[PDB]
Amino acid sequence: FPMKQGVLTHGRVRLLLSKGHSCYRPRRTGERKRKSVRGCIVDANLSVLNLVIVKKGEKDIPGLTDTTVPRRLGPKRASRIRKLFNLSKEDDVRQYVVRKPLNKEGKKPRTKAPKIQRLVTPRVLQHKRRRIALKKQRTKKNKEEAAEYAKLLAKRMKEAKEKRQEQIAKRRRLSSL
Amino acid sequence: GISRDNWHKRRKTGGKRKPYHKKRKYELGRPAANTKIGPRRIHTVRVRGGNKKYRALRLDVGNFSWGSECCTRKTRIIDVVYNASNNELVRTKTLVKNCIVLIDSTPYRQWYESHYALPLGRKKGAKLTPEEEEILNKKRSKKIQKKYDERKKNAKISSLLEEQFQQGKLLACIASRPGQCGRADGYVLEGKELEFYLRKIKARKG
Amino acid sequence: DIQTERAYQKQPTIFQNKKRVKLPRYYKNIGLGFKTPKEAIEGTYIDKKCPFTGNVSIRGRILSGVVTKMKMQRTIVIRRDYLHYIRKYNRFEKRHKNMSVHLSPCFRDVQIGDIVTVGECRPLSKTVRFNVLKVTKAAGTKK
Amino acid sequence: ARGPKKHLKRVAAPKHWMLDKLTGVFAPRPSTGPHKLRECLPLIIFLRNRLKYALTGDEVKKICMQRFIKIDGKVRTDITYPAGFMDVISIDKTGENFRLIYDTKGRFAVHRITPEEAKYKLCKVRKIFVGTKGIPHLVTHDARTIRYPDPLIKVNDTIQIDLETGKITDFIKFDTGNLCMVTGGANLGRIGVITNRERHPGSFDVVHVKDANGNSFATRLSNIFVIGKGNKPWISLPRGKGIRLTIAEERDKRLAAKQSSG
RNA sequence: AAGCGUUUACUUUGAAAAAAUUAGAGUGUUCAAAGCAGGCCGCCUGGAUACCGCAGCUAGGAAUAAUGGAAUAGGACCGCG
RNA sequence: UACCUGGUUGAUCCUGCCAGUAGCAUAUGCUUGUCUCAAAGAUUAAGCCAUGCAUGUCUAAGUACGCACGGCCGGUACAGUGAAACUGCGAAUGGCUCAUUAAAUCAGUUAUGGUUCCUUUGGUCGCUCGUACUUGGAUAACUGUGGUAAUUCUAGAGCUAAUACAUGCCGACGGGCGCUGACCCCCUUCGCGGGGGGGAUGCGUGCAUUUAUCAGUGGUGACUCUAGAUAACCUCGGGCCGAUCGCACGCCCGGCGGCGACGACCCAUUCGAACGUCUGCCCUAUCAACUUUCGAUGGUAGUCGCCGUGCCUACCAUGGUGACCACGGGUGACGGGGAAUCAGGGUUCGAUUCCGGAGAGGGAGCCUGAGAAACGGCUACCACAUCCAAGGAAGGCAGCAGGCG
RNA sequence: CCUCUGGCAUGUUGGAACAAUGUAGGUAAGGGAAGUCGGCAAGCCGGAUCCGUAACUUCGGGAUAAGGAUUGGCUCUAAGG
Ligand SMILES: [Mg+2]
Ligand SMILES: [Mg+2]
Ligand SMILES: [Mg+2]
Ligand SMILES: [Mg+2]
Ligand SMILES: [Mg+2]
Ligand SMILES: [Mg+2]
Ligand SMILES: [Mg+2]
Ligand SMILES: [Mg+2]
Ligand SMILES: [Mg+2]
Ligand SMILES: [Mg+2]
Ligand SMILES: [Mg+2]
Ligand SMILES: [Mg+2]
Ligand SMILES: [Mg+2]
Ligand SMILES: [Mg+2]
Ligand SMILES: [Mg+2]
Ligand SMILES: [Mg+2]
Ligand SMILES: [Mg+2]
Ligand SMILES: [Mg+2]
Ligand SMILES: [Mg+2]
Ligand SMILES: [Mg+2]
Ligand SMILES: [Mg+2]
Ligand SMILES: [Mg+2]
Ligand SMILES: [Mg+2]
Ligand SMILES: [Mg+2]
Ligand SMILES: [Mg+2]
Repeated sequence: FPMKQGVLTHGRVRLLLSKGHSCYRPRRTGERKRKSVRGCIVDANLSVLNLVIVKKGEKDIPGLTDTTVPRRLGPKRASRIRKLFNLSKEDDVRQYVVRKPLNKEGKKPRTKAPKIQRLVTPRVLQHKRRRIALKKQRTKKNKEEAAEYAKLLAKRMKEAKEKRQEQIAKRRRLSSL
Repeated sequence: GISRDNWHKRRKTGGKRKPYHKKRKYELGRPAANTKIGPRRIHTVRVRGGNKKYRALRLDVGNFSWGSECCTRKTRIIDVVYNASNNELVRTKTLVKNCIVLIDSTPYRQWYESHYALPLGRKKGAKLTPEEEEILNKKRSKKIQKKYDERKKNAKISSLLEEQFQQGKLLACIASRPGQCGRADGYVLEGKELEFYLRKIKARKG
Repeated sequence: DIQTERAYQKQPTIFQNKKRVKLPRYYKNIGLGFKTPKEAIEGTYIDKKCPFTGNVSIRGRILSGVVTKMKMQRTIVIRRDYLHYIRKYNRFEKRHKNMSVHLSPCFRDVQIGDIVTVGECRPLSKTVRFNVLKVTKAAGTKK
Repeated sequence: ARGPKKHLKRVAAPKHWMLDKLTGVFAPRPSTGPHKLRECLPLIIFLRNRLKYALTGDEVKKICMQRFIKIDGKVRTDITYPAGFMDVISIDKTGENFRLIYDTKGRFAVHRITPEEAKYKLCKVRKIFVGTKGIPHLVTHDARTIRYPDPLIKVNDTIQIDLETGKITDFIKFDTGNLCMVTGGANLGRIGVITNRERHPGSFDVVHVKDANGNSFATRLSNIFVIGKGNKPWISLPRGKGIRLTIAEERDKRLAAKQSSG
């Protein structure tokens, strides 16, 4: 059973674990589960124990510190490639994306590159221009339809006031009667 | 869990209805907010339909309206003085709908002296040397002095309200539901309602 | 008179503390040709559950029952009667239903044994769903 | 049922779809849309069982997602779309335009129209709303909530809608003498002039309608759809022209037709 | 034309009333139980109608059976102050 | 098809039952050549279940650096299929069963003016007046060390994206509208005064939310409706005002552009749901009084809930139902559309293919989600039961097959 | 049971030890009448408030039946003139 950070025994204990807890992968959404984890205090009753060296000593151990493992993937976000290769705001990123070499038996050697996500490209600029054109034509058609309704209401209200005008004229005729 | 059921209780005749289904989810109850006075702490609750509710737990300020002269201000709440529901809601200081609180009269005094330029509160003998009330009350032009003179005939206040202003704190009644909406909105008690609740607080003191 | 409860008993809509220098009463018509009574306008009571001066809508069914008991406060019990037809025998049964209806204090003098029109509203209590809409006196009983 | 239901049995389907008893356990459940569950006719029912352009639901899917059919001036790609009353289902390759009206019986009819008629259709207003800046809103029977309408158009009228702009052109006020379609109930599919309006406060109001051949009949307001000023409609009427001649007259008119054809 | 008109019960009509079932219309599944199809040298068509108790809604009828009015005139009607 | 016959007597006429007669199911016996349809572990045991299956899902349009395949035209990213994995949606439908439940479920009828509603469809999405040529940092798949008798168990180390999760602006946009108003000017008076215009500066100024005040565009039979004005608020467990995606690719003189996808406040609409209104059900009195401060019936004021309401709490009132059968008990009781028998009457059945309900061994509690008190989801307790190294882990056929009883 | 007024010097002796056996109080783990003629003796329960109370019966009782819960201090609130 795995040890778990922040449980503060030396033995084993059972917990409800959720999404975002350690030592548990939920299958369906919102699922919780009883799992039995181990205390975070170390004692002699451990099968395997994980150690992470943070400070380099004097000696070059042939197990760990001699062989550098190269990091497998290169940065994909344009912002992180700007941070990695210290780009300015103006200069391009596309020549400074790391591409990876590819070689095995039989087939041709290749070089492969990631899709650079979130860069300023003309399709993004076209989308941004398109919805702001949608906004200005929404205000346009609102102005149009409101003015058209104002004209139609002015028509109907002058009709109603002239009809009630001849009705008030009939009232004055009956009062003169 | 805690439920709101008509099926769990007796008929009109007094007979016992036997349940045919479980406690459904939609017949739901929840623990009370029991909103106190303190530095504000509002929890959100997920609601039927994916909505949300804002339970106050501690709540220091609230937006109270002074209805006769139409000014509402965010105002700090100091005490709960009366509750028609229960006296323990007065004792353990609890904000519910239609509970009666005390709130400090300082924003209403600021608005009143800004609007009419007359002293309200002000036990006479004290005078503010930092001159802010002086530039509030003075310095009007000749064109606008008759405007303020036209206002100050409609600037007389009730004597009970003027006592509460000299006290520095006035009675309000809460009208929002602070366990439901989140706010402590209400209105200043005036007139017949005011002297009714003053008679109730005087009868409580004795 | 009024103000016999713990809280202040007031009609919610009308604001009574506008500054001066009597109290305006809120009322309405409930419709369906039911003429709102005179005591609902010259009245000094307030009522949350009055059909004329309160926040209830009369909607749906319009029934009529017979007042039997007026012991509950602001509400009474009417007794409806009807003939139920069994189909084997070609006869009727006298059955009855006792429902509790809300009696506003605008209808002042009501005795037992007079036919009362009620109207369906929102559920006002556990067993009350009807307001009293108009009252007619009994057979004679004008003394 | 712990939520919304998604199926429909073949037996419990509304009968005017005229689905056979034997070939299926399920009927096609109409998707939610601008018409009610029992008032609409699904587009799979319109193609497969009646026009027979398709044979099964897979061919219905192929027709509907080659982007061919264009209902109410717009292409819908779902099989079970609800096509209801007065809807214009247009097919572009055959050049064939269909308007959805009930015939003399309760069922819907294949009703071929011209493109000049298919450019518009007609809608009963259900409610007038006032929106967030004093903006008059008109709501139709197919939920077309066009706003700023003509302030003479009120609650129970009908309007003519140009589909390309999606906007009103003219209207018919609900008044006596106007023709009306009965869109529901036992009188489903009749055509006649409104001869009387009976008001009822609280309950639903009824209307006496006198048809083309004298036979008057009453129907409540919610089932009534006015179709034109006076004695003439604004749409083209189907075969039969909304009479419901009796079963004896149906009998002898088919008997005389078969006797005359031979 | 709109509104009001002792109240019911009863009777009549109209609405509203899921299909499948039952009765039942059409229709040579080779007949039938069935099914909603089919028929003509592309066209012509059907997939009806009835019943749906009780209760509630509507509009006519007033015979039968209840129910009321004016009797310490707090009665109608016409007006008056 | 509105039907009778034998039987008490030595014989008769009767009341009268027993028995014959005819269907419709359930089992069973004996028999069974053709063909069309067709019920089927409901009755006792809603008793127990080995094994297998029964819910997953990718488009041109969210994420693709697994050479897992593949094109050469590269050097100004990304051809295109694409396993996996993250994300979104479904998994609350369907299927099965009848144990519960007797004004309950359910049927007809109404109401929501007393509420919620994913999706669909239609509206709205420069309305506010105060780095945007695109912001941040995680994480899975991948790689590499492992642990455990064992599971759809997972730890530690490295990398790396978003339509996952956060942050957050320019534009429109120059002013209108209110308040504030220094000051300016005109008329008139002995003059104060009176009467009238113009206006520096500052504050606020959208929709939703919450509260209070005023007036009475569009409605309804009827609002405390809808809309308008004012005054403040706008929840840090934060309501909107797009930091997205794909096809064709153009036009001004770098800027304007077409057609769609996806996403969201609010409003209608749809599928509903849930509480209500009125009327309706089998037997039993060897069940005649029941309910009631341990809510029973109301009133008031609140809490909770989506809303109405004793739903719950506090304070008061002493009510509420019953011979018109309440209350209690039984049911070999799910209700109903219907089925069988039938002259007219009725009588019995309805576990069962359609509608509604309830339930997944028994009860209870709950996460997520629009919708679950969900069980082919979790959390316990009881009963039953599988594997084990004895420390632990996993279960729910009243789904389809099938097995036991 | 403790104290005030009033009374007294522990009841016909004092001192030093603290052994057995006593007389008179107590306490006991685990069991709980196996002891004994026999639960002898000791022990349990115990007041009050709020509930709840059976067989039987002379209808009066049984009945404080049996069986439960609560109880202190303090700070308040309500009601009873
Ligand atoms: Mg009979
Ligand atoms: Mg289901
Ligand atoms: Mg039917
Ligand atoms: Mg004999
Ligand atoms: Mg013999
Ligand atoms: Mg026999
Ligand atoms: Mg043969
Ligand atoms: Mg079984
Ligand atoms: Mg049973
Ligand atoms: Mg049963
Ligand atoms: Mg059944
Ligand atoms: Mg059974
Ligand atoms: Mg369930
Ligand atoms: Mg089982
Ligand atoms: Mg299930
Ligand atoms: Mg469950
Ligand atoms: Mg299962
Ligand atoms: Mg002594
Ligand atoms: Mg002595
Ligand atoms: Mg002595
Ligand atoms: Mg002992
Ligand atoms: Mg002991
Ligand atoms: Mg012995
Ligand atoms: Mg003894
Ligand atoms: Mg005894």
